[PDB]
Amino acid sequence: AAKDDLIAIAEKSNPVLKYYDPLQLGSTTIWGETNSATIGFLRHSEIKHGRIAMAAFVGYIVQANGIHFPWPMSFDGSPFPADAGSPPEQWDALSDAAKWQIILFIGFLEWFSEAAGKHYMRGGKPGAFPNFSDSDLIPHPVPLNLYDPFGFSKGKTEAQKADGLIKELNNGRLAMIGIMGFLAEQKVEGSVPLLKAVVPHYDGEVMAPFM
Amino acid sequence: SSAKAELEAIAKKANPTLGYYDPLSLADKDFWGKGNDATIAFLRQSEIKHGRIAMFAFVGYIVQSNFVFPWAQTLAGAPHPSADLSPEAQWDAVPLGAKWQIFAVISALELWDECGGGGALPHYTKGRKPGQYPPFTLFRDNVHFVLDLYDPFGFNKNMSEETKERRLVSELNNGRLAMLGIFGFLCADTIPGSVPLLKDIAIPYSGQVMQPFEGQFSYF
Amino acid sequence: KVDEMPGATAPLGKFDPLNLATLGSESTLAWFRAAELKHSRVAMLATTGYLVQAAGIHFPGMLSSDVSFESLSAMKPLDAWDAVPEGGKNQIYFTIFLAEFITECKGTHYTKGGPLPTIVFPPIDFSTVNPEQLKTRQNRELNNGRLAMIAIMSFVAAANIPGSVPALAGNPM
Amino acid sequence: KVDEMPGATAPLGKFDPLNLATLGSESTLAWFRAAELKHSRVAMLATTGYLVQAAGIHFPGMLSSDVSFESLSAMKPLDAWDAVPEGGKNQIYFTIFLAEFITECKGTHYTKGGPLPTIVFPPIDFSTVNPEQLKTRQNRELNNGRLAMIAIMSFVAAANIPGSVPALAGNPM
Amino acid sequence: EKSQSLPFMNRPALLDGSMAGDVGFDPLGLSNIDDVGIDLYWLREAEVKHCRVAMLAVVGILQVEIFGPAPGCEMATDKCQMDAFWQLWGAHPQYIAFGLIMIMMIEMISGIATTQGRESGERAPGDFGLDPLGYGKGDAAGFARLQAQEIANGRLAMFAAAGEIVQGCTTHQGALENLMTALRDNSF
Ligand code: CLA
Ligand code: CLA
Ligand SMILES: CC(=O)O[C@H]1CC(C)(C)C(=C=C/C(C)=C/C=C/C(C)=C/C=C/C=C(C)/C=C/C=C(\C)C(=O)C[C@@]23O[C@]2(C)C[C@@H](O)CC3(C)C)[C@](C)(O)C1
Ligand SMILES: CC1=C(C#C/C(C)=C/C=C/C(C)=C/C=C/C=C(C)/C=C/C=C(C)/C=C/[C@@]23O[C@]2(C)C[C@@H](O)CC3(C)C)C(C)(C)C[C@H](O)C1
Ligand SMILES: CCCCCCCCCCCCO[C@@H]1O[C@H](CO)[C@@H](O[C@H]2O[C@H](CO)[C@@H](O)[C@H](O)[C@H]2O)[C@H](O)[C@H]1O
Repeated sequence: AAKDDLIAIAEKSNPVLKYYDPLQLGSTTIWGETNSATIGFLRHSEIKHGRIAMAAFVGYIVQANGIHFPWPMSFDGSPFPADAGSPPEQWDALSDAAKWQIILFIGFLEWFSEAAGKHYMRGGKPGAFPNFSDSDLIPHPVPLNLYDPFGFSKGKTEAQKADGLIKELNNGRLAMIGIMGFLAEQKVEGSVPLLKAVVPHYDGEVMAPFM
Repeated sequence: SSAKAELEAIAKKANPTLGYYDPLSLADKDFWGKGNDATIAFLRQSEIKHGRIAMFAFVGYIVQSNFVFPWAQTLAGAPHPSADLSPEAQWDAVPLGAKWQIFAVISALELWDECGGGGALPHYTKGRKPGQYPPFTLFRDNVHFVLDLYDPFGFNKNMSEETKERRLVSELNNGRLAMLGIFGFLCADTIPGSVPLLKDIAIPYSGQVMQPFEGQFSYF
Repeated sequence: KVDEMPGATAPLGKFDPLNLATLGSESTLAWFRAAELKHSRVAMLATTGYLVQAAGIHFPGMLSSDVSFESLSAMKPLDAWDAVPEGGKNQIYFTIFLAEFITECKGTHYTKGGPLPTIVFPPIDFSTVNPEQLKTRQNRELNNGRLAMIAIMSFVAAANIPGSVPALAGNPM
Repeated sequence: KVDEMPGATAPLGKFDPLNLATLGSESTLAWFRAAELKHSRVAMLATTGYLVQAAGIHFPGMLSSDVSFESLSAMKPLDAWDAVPEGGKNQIYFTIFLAEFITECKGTHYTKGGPLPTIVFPPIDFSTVNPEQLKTRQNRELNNGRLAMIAIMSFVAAANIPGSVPALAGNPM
Repeated sequence: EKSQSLPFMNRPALLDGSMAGDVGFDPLGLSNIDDVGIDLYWLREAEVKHCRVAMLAVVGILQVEIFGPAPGCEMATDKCQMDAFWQLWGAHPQYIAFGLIMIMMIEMISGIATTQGRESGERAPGDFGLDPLGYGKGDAAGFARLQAQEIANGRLAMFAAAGEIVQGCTTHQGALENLMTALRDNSF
């Protein structure tokens, strides 16, 4: 009933600590939509916040080691700026035409999720990406989809699906803390007492795309 | 007054001569507006917790006065604390990150009494006896084996309800001795000449015995 | 009933010695109610808005084109009011002027039994929470404002009359 | 009423020769009752606060920034009152000034039959204590105050008039 | 029974509640006059015209101050209200007295219509039948809102128009200049 569902799924992620809500934000109606439509918003948010931090975790490591792509990106010839040698500075030193089109790419991917399928505030389920081939609001068909383009997951039964989402939730919750924890070490020395020195300091206000 | 009569019965079984010592009768009402039942079993659990820590600090005090570990404390340098010197200041010689891992362990391990262990046993007012413990059996069947607290290999299975009560009162009166046991050690090691026969003091004081962090972490 | 309502706590209960809640009608008491609610929220932001920056918190960059945040290195926090420029001091009032409207233009005014001043810009729906726990929060909200209404008057009297406040006069402000 | 009142013990019983309990109303007697209750508690703390402050008990450390606890080595306990600084003397009165409020702002004031002045700090729950044995204590509380009201007047008269008190004048104070 | 705007006094008898903006505000009884060729019909035809002229005059002052004059005019100056008016008259007075004769033809005919519109009650006060856009073939409740918004903006514009004229002739500066000056002095 969109409330028994949120309690039951947080229960399956943790026997003890069943349904945790101190600020009591799981009771709002947002803009003014029905409570059931809203709880879908809070869920679809938490997944989307958990998906990037999982992706930014693995991204943060590959930026640090030097598994950079070995060529130049631009037509004129300047290579990938792994010279700056640290993942926030590596995102600093780009061009006036690469930093856009990465956001502009994701800006199509974010957008395509509202249209082209059943919206999460009208039923459905949060974080469910609709396939490109099933919708008509695209001129040319792309070859493969975004999630699981090789079709492994369709052989798995339903009990391994709902159990799979909950493993994504808790890993999504852990990775949001990992990225933030990497942020605080960058801007505050000794912000967390595990990593003594692996980060350069760089007071560069990373929350801004375009300096 | 069932909760009062449970406190009076165990006070007779601890000392039938002196009986019911109540020089403040604060075990018949409310502190936080929550209940006479909510007050007594909070104080019963309190005194139970005070003596369990106390006994664990008498045995811990003697051994640190006696032979203490060799072979290394930390990664780099590894100076072990002192052997003869006062255990109260052997606590101060423990390094920084060693201590914060101890208190973080004490915070979560003790917390498991409060929730009752994922439910299945209520909070200390009702149901459980004061000082009982939800036996880890929510954490242990989902990730790994951490055995159990206070019963690592449990041979404590089969006892009469009459025979447990002799051991229920062994928790109190030994700990009531162990509450004032420590104070005799701990007043002696800061001020000269208050203890009758204990002139085995380490020769300086301790230094703020209510300080977890005397070195390098001080408030302003 | 003055005793049974948000703001009547344990150590005093119904605190009205000079009988001011009886002085008008029920619409009168509702006006004083949301006055103290609003007097609180201004004083809570001014007491806190005083401590911080008296300690040097210091927004990076420029406030305006040439009158950047040097207002914290030297002048007292009671000052740096005329140092803020006029166009900067204007937007502040007008965001407030606008916030006083939705407060007044609700479907039912508050003295007619309507709701008290709600958050103007981000209107997160607040209807849902347990009304037992809601009553404990409105006691917390007003008592912190009661303490802050006294405290902001302490901070003014220390800035005007030195030695007017004992354990607070030895403080650089 | 005069009867069934704590404070009437064995060796005198009803002690009122000049008939002062009859002198007003019931509300008058309730004022004198909690006066003697409060006169007791001030005198019990001042008599006991005279005996120590005279044998050298001596808080370790500093009272204030430069006027540390040398007030016990030499000056009499009737002195060391101007030696305590003004900001130190001030917070004493104001904690008292606060404590006189909850005393007065109960739900029923005691001359209207309400309860006697109770503890401000740490109330717990009180004299739910077996009202037979409650009456024996309020006799014990007042009689010790009766003795202390005389005794603190002895301690003042010894500090002003030497030889005003025989087996007490040979005492360094 | 009682005026909505002056709740301590009786509502005037002819203020029915039918005209837009009617809150019963007429303390001196001016709707009652029926002499010297004027009444509530003439007073309402007066008011709507005062509304309209003042609504155009406020935008006309703010236009040639924020953006300057139209292409073909030059030598822009301090205030746009008087200082430009005598300046243009001296520069090229043809377009300005073209309009004064064109207004004069419109006014002489709208004045006949007001006197003819009261004798036979088939001309609404203010109504010249100018609705080329068709707002009024729509909802009657939505058109009654448009009638009240014309009055409410027109009443506010009368103070603003008479404002900008008089403080233009007093301070000899622009209207947005006067607002920023008053902002400086009462900086508060
Ligand atoms: C924060 C400390 C504190 C403060 C501000 C007060 C304040 C007050 N007490 Mg009080 N009291 C305290 C502690 C304190 N008490 C304690 C611990 C007890 C034992 C339960 C009492 C028992 C008590 C009685 C019996 C009476 C008062 C009374 C009063 C009032 C007037 C007397 C006065 O000026 O005392 C202010 C000064 C006090 C100096 C001295 C006590 C300060 C202690 C030593 C602080 C340290 C204790 C600490 C909190 C415990 C350590 C554990 C901690 C981690 C929680 C006043 C409102 C009287 C009253 O009628 O109304 C309250 C009265 O008759 N008090
Ligand atoms: C010294 C102060 C103090 C006191 C008096 C208590 C008292 C209590 N704690 Mg607590 N605690 C303390 C300090 C304290 N704690 C500290 C310092 C920590 C570490 C930060 C904790 C961490 C802690 C945890 C993690 C838990 C408790 C719990 C409890 C409760 C056991 C009884 C119970 O469940 O009642 C019922 C609870 C209440 C009366 C208060 C909450 C009321 C809720 C919001 C609504 C009431 C619903 C219903 C009527 C009763 C609950 C039903 C239940 C099935 C949910 C009790 C209220 C347990 C608890 O409350 O279980 C729910 C619990 O899980 N405590
Ligand atoms: C001779 C000649 O001309 O050749 C030259 C040409 C040229 C141009 C110079 C060349 C080049 C360089 C190129 C092409 C560089 C390309 C760079 C590229 C392609 C960079 C992609 C970034 C993708 C990101 C960051 C994705 C983030 C994805 C994110 C952040 C997500 O999480 C998406 C998420 O979606 C999920 C999974 C589910 C949703 O519910 C939620 C969201 C939406 C949040 C070459 C190769 O050198 C060759
Ligand atoms: C015959 C007839 C009728 C009629 C009629 C009549 C008598 C019609 C006459 C109408 C009449 C006489 C209309 C005057 C307008 C004057 C205006 C608009 C002045 C504006 C002046 C303005 C806006 C400002 C002027 C300035 O001076 C100011 C203030 C400052 C100076 O430094 C200079 C300037 C220029 C800036 C009826 C009544 C309809 C009945 C019948 O049916 C037919
Ligand atoms: C700073 C200058 C110093 C001057 C200070 C003067 C003190 C002010 C006097 C306090 C009286 C105000 O308190 C107010 O009194 C009025 C009229 O008596 C009461 O009036 C109200 O209750 C009374 C009952 O007494 C009713 O008869 C009356 O119908 C009702 O309006 C209010 O219940 C009370 O809230």
